[PDB]
Amino acid sequence: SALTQPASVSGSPGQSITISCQGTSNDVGGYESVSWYQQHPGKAPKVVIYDVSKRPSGVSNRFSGSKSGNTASLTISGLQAEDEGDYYCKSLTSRSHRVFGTGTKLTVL
Amino acid sequence: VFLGFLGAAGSTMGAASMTLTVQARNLLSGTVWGIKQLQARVLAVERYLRDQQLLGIWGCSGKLICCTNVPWNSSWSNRNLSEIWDNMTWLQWDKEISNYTQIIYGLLEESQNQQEKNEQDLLALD
Amino acid sequence: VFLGFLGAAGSTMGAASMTLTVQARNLLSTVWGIKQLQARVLAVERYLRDQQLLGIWGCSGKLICCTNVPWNSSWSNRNLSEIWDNMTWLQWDKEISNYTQIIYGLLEESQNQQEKNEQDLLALD
Amino acid sequence: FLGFLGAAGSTMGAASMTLTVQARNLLSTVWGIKQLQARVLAVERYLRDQQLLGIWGCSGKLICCTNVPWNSSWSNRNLSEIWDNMTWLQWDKEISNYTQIIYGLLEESQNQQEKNEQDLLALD
Amino acid sequence: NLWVTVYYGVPVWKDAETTLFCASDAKAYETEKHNVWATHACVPTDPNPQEIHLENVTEEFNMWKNNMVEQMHTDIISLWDQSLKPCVKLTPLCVTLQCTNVTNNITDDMRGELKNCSFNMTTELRDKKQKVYSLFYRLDVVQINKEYRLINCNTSACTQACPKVSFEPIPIHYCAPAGFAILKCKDKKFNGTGPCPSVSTVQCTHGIKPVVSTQLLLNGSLAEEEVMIRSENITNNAKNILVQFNTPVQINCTRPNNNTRKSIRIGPGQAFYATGDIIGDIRQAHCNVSKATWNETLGKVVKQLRKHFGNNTIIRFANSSGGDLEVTTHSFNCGGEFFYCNTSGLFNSTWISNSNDSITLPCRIKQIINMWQRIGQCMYAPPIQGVIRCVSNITGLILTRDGGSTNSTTETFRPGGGDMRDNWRSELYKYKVVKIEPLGVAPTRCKRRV
Amino acid sequence: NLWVTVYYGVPVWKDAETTLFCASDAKAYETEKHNVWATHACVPTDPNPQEIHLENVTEEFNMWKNNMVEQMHTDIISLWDQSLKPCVKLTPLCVTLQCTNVTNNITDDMRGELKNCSFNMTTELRDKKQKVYSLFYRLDVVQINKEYRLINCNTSACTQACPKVSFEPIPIHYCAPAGFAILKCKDKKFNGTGPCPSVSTVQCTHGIKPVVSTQLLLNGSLAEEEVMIRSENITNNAKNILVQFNTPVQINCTRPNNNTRKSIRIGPGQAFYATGDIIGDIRQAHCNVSKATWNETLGKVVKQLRKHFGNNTIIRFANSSGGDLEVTTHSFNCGGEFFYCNTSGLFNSTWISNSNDSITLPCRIKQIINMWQRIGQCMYAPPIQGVIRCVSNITGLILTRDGGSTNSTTETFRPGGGDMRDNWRSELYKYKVVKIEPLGVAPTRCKRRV
Amino acid sequence: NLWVTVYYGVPVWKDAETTLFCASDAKAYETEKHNVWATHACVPTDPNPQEIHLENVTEEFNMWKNNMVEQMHTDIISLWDQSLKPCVKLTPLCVTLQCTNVTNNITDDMRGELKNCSFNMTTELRDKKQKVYSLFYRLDVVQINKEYRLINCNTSACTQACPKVSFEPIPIHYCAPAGFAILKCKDKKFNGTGPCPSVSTVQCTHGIKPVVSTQLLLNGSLAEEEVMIRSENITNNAKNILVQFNTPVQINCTRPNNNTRKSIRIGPGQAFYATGDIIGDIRQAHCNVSKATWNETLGKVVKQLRKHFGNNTIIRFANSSGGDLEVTTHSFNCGGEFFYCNTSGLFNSTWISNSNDSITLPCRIKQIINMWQRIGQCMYAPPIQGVIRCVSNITGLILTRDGGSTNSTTETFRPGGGDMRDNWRSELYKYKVVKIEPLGVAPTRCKRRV
Amino acid sequence: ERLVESGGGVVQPGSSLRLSCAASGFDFSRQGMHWVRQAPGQGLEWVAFIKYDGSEKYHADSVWGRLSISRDNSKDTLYLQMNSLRVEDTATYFCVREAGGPDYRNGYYYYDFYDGYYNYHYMDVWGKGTTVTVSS
Ligand SMILES: *[C@@H]1O[C@H](CO)[C@@H](O)[C@H](O)[C@H]1NC(C)=O
Ligand SMILES: *[C@@H]1O[C@H](CO)[C@@H](O)[C@H](O)[C@H]1NC(C)=O
Ligand SMILES: *[C@@H]1O[C@H](CO)[C@@H](O)[C@H](O)[C@H]1NC(C)=O
Ligand SMILES: *[C@@H]1O[C@H](CO)[C@@H](O)[C@H](O)[C@H]1NC(C)=O
Ligand SMILES: *[C@@H]1O[C@H](CO)[C@@H](O)[C@H](O)[C@H]1NC(C)=O
Repeated sequence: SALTQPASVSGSPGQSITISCQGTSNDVGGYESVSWYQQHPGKAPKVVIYDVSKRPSGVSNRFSGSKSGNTASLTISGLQAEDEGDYYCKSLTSRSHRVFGTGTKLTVL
Repeated sequence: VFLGFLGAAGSTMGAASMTLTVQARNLLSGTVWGIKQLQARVLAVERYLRDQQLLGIWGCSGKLICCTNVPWNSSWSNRNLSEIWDNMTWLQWDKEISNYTQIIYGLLEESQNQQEKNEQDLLALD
Repeated sequence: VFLGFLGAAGSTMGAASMTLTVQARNLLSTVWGIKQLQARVLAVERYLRDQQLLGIWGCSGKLICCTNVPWNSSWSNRNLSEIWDNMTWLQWDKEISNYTQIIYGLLEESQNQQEKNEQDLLALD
Repeated sequence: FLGFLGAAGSTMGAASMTLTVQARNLLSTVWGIKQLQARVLAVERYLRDQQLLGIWGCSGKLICCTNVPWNSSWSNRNLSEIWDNMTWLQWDKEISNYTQIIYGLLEESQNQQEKNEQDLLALD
Repeated sequence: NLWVTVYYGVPVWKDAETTLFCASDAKAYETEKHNVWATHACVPTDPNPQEIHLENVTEEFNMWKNNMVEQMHTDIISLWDQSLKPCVKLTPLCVTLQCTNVTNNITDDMRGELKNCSFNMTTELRDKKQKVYSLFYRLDVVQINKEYRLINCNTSACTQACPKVSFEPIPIHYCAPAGFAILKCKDKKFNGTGPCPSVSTVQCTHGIKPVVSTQLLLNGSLAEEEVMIRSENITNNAKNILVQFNTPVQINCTRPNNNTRKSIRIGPGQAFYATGDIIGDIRQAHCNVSKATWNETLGKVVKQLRKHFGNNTIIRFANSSGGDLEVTTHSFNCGGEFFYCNTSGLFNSTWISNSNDSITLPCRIKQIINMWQRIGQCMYAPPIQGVIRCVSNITGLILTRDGGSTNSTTETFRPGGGDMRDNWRSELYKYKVVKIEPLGVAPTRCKRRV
Repeated sequence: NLWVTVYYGVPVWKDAETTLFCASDAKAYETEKHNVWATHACVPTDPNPQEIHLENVTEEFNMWKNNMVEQMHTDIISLWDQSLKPCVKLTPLCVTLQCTNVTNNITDDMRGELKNCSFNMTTELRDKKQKVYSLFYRLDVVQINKEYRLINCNTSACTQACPKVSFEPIPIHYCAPAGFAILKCKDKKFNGTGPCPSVSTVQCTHGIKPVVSTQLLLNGSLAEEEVMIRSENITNNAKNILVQFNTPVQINCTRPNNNTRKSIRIGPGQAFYATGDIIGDIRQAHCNVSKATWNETLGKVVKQLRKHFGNNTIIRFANSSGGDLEVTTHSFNCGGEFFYCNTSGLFNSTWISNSNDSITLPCRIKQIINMWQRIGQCMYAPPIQGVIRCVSNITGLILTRDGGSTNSTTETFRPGGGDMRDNWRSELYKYKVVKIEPLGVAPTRCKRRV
Repeated sequence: NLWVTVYYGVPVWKDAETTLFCASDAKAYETEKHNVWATHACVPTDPNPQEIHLENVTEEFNMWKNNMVEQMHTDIISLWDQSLKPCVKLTPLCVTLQCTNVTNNITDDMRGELKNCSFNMTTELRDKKQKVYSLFYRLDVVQINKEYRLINCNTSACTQACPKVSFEPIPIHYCAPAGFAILKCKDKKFNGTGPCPSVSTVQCTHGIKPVVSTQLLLNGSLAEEEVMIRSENITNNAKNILVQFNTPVQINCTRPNNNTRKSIRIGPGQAFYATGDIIGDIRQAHCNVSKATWNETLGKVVKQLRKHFGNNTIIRFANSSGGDLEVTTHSFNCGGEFFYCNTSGLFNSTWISNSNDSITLPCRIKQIINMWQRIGQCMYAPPIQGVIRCVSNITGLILTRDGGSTNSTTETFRPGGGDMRDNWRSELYKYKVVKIEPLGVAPTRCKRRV
Repeated sequence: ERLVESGGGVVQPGSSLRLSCAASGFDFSRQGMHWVRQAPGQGLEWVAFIKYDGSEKYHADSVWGRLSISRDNSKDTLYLQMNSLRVEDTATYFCVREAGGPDYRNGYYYYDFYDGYYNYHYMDVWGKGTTVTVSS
């Protein structure tokens, strides 16, 4: 049972958008260990938000993440052309397993 | 026959009197086991010297058997010679005179000092 | 009369001559543990130094020991009565203190020859 | 003056007149206790030799003789051959094995002498 | 008429006390394999005993006021303490422990006697720590609130029993200095007091083995042709009773479980010797005693015992009265592992006064021990790899009499022996120390020449 | 004509230096409370003194070159530190302290003399820590730039006094070994140096109490019939002046604060005794001395000073010139609590050509101290629960001069406590050590028989 | 006819072993500065000690089975440990080090021999950490996998050497006690074993400087009129060969680097002395020996060394056969700085059938020192300010013959430092300790008085 | 920092196959590993996780009993056993690393058993992946 995500999200350059990911109290509401990944065709995904509200080195400062109870979201500010792609949300589970989301398609108008 | 160290303790006083040398030879000899043993070695040396000095000041410096010029106070013990040297032993003899050893020791000390004065006064012109 | 240890210190030399014995008995008798062990050993060696020195002079067991060597007048020319009747041991030692070491050598050689003379005399004469 | 131990080369008889000097020298925390035990050993060792001398009847003498005869087995050499040429160093090895036995004879004689002296004077 | 005469070296002595010095046999004085009691410093002993028999002499002895046992006690403590200084102290081991039961191949008896504890320990570097695990006996840990801690952590730190030093009870001889002598009472019927008809003087004593135990005397000396019962005041219930067997009864002890020693680096040059894993089945330790011989021995003890309390009295035995583990159990160590055996099966019978049964005694084991019943002092005994078993030598008992008045025809004896001196008092009862007095004055007809 | 004779045992001695062993009474030895000074190891004292009066003999005494004080200085310091090795070391107390002023019951005179500091502390388990608080005097804490730290942290690891061992002085007797003698000067008018017409010999000195104090000699021996003034060189200002009262003057010191002790379990088996909330009013410590009596004794002191400094000069007393609290104040301890009293009120007067106010001396209190002026050697005194009040009487003073720029009409004397040995010369001034020389040769007309 | 007599004080002696005690000169006994070899506790001795020649005396001497060298080895080691107890332990220094190669003005051959490391270290406050840096030699660190670790951290914790004490080998005099005498072999051609025709007795030995060196004896005693060789068994190649030069050859060792010390306060009242930036240029430490003099010395060593192998044999020298750096290089210290020098340039030549140029020996430096072939005992040598130059004698040489060929016309010799006892025996070969035998019995015609 | 996979091919339904991965540039013996499979147009599906030493394993419910995870620290390789494949199993499998490190606490660095790493619960380095398809 993968986490629920919006099928597609769109936004013109210069706008701010948010991608929503929802799970359950067993996985999303149990721990702050939730991750977001960015993927492009022909290459494996890369992690952008490894903790709930933190990012690794080398990624732009525009990214932002947040959590609220049984839901979590990823925010990108100042949309640019290269931001187009696919994104996935991951979260730890109560029984030490990892669960991915359905995925979201990001389109830059 | 040979009795050994303290082997004449039960023997009569007269017989034990000839075995004095064996006792005398044994009064001295040549980390928890450190100062514990050293403390013992020093005790024997100082203890042995005290007996020698006390014996020395009585004029009996180097003799195992020696007699002095101080009378045997009959009050100390009236027991006859035949009932001391031939039937008895030293172990109970010490008990009888234990009341009077201190008095006897002092009398010997004063007598010898007089002898030293007499010898000097005699050979000076006689 | 008994005066105790060092009682005759201020008394005349003659009187102190009979007082020798009372002082002869006093020559020998972890912070406080090691400090005590050192004291005990020191007393023994000091006492034996006099005994060995007093022995080689032919005076092993004697409190008063006359020796057959002359009294050099240079050491002291005072009268015999003046010394033994009008002075004390402390005064006497402070006077001949310089020349004491000289006498010790004379005592040793005199006794060394006395023993040898005795040994070679009784053998045939 | 031969000094301390300087008579070792002098013949046995010649070393006899210089016995006094050697007698004086018998007795006289890493470095601390190491010095302490040395003093104790010197004292008891000096007493040990003195005790044997005392029980033999020679307490206050450096040269002393006893009333027990010599044995030809111990030494077959003449008096001149002993006290005139060799030194004490050679003598010790010559009669090394008999030292223990001779000490027994000397020890018993003194006790015998005292036993006779004490009784003899009272009778006479 | 008579004239004082002084004799030197006369055979006279008196009671005294002195600092006896050790003497060791050639075997223990030359092997030099780091025995805990430090016989390397102990002087080598005499080539053979120099026993001299004293005829016609009668001397009085008292084994309860003997100072020899008191001096031996102090010496043992100093040797034990002085052997723990140079090796590691387990102060970092006082940390929270996450422990769980071991249930791999547990037998029914040892359901929960072992705990598998894991903890964070300091590695070679002072800024990094690594998780490690070790097996601990249940008696050596306590709950904090799973979470556990060692029993000692709130009392004091523990010094690990150093791995090269050995606890084998090798013999030691206590020898007196010059001017003193040791008198041995050779009477066979002399219990602990009174004149000794036959007395002999020895240069010093025979090899006394410092075997440490409770309620039982092991590897000791035997009596002669009879069972000896000794007590300071037999009529007093508060005084312990020392029994001595003429014929020994063998007891076999073992630790069946097979374990591997494991080293944990707690610091630079310092290692903690943990218990890695158990190999094969896990079975409880125990000791075996021949039922036929033990029952026979108890039939001889009662024979001599009934004399003091009346030949018509009923004699009953019962197990310990309870309390601390160290007292209620027969403590000892086989090899280098300390045992605490339940002796409730040995002391259970009643006497009316007219070949492989192998009574087994379950035994528990501890690694954190308060050896000398002190407070604030500790030692940790590391595990011994492989199984261990040994055959022992019972030669006495330490009994205490439960107080029942003549309003009862019954004498309830139970094991005791809390104080550790009585263990060595069983062997030092024969020996006494005296001071020689070579100065004596006697009368005779003797003048000086002058 | 004249021949030598050698005498053994003659009464001859010369000045010599040797180590004197200890002798003490049976009070501390029997109680076995383990005073800070090893009186238990000290040999038991003799039943009574064995004084001998030496007639017709005069001996030269010099208390300033006496070695007995130097050995006493070494022994007592060595004993003091030996009592600190066993008990715990407060190395982990060096951390950041969050201190705030106490104000619950503070008086104006003691507005900010102490702090209420909270700090993070270790506990029994190494992986855990505890938050605790304690009351610290302002003299023991220093601002980092609020955040405070102990004064000793930047000096050395700092040990605490062990509560069980007491600090009260116990008399100690010094006895010479065999071959040595101690001479006592009984001349009532004996000043610091000079011949003593009346001489006596003893084997052991009278009980000397190791009282440690500055600017005032407490619980000391008193002079007879006159106040005595002694100094190595009176005309030299660099030499301290010792005064000994013929009659004592009493001083009452107290610590009215009723504070509570609070043990903190640091590390395994160790404990830190902090100070909890104070009960009742918070008031500074003080000492009382009767004004009428203090002026009376100073009049007698001035009379003797007139003898040495002219019987027409002006004698003036002034407080300490300046320095740190250790020397500029009267340091001492009362019931295990160390004091530092402001003696400005005592030495404030002028004497020219010739109502019980009970002068009160305010005093500070300190926890971390350097008793022997050593650097890096602590003794942190644990708090004493309850109220402290001890009574002692002064028996002397230590004074120093200043000025003297050719204006020989006014003199100033001020307290001095630079050297700790000066507290002990006042007791050992009458003793000296000599060694016996039994060998002596004198002439006499005597020759050996052979 | 003849009767046995007893003589006391006869001049006889026997071989014996005893603990000789130390003595010091006035200059060394009053320097007032601490040193490894205790200036205190060594009894001062008067100058020109008495020397007595023993005419006609021949005595057996031995330098191999000599007890004097054995005691000196233990005595020196014991003093070293006693001189490191109060110094600070460097256990906290075991942490990860982040190091980069130092590069300021490094020369080509010194590239990579120094590491500039940084680490987190404790401070006086237990709740805070400080970041510091230091310079370490490549021999002193190892890589964890840049991450570096001190070499000793996995074996033991080293103790910093106290700057107060000094390592200068002042002379030491080993003096026997009473009842023993020391015999010196006055012979000027003695080969260390066999009879010594000329012997003398001295109060005790001359000053022996405890110089520690490998492959070479420095500051030693010179041979008399000829280079002389010692060996327990020349036929056995396993035994080392000791060579003593009759004339010295000078060596000049220096550390050109201008080091700067930097104290780091790692704890309360204890600091770690680190190395700061090197002032100026960084260069290699080296030693200088004149080529002309070294060739002359070898030309004389071969001459005498050829006597033991045949006039027609060829003598060849080669460098060490490798192994641990402590043994395969000429180790020593120069003003507190330890050196390890590659002597391959000295022993490199062949001798067949028979001026400013200098030999430069590159020298490495290390701070983790054992020097006693011990595991777990290590010491850290703190840096010493400024440049250093120490000029020393070379008075000896240790060689080890080798060769597996059954029969050959060439013999190869290599340098080797077997044990520190070789250094001592090079000085103690001249002395022998014996025990005096004063009692002796000889016959003569002498009957007692009775 | 590069994980190389292999084992791609075509197999029939019900066949058995093995997926092999190799690691380099980092200490493979300290960090756990993941297997992730993706299909055209389908979201990422997790397969399994294995502890740094293999003492613990976890498998997704969707593939329980059919796929297993194994590793060999001595060879620095990661393996996944494909047993009884079916049509829905076709996907590209990625050999992934579990980002982790010491747990900072009380000023010390805490590492698991045998100096192992604790999990930070995110993936950092991914392999290029391998593809397997099932056809009749
Ligand atoms: C562990 O053992 C204890 C004591 O035997 C018992 O109370 C507890 O239930 C056991 N727990 C498990 C998980 O076996
Ligand atoms: C008690 O019974 C025993 C049995 O052996 C006997 O020897 C003894 O004489 C009896 N004593 C009395 C007082 O009856
Ligand atoms: C605390 O005391 C200090 C020193 O007396 C003072 O400077 C400060 O103002 C005080 N602060 C408060 C809040 O009482
Ligand atoms: C000094 O004055 C005092 C006044 O009391 C007097 O007693 C004393 O005799 C005087 N001394 C001299 C030397 O004038
Ligand atoms: C010494 O060397 C010469 C060289 O000619 C030789 O003839 C002679 O035999 C040698 N002697 C010995 C003892 O080797």
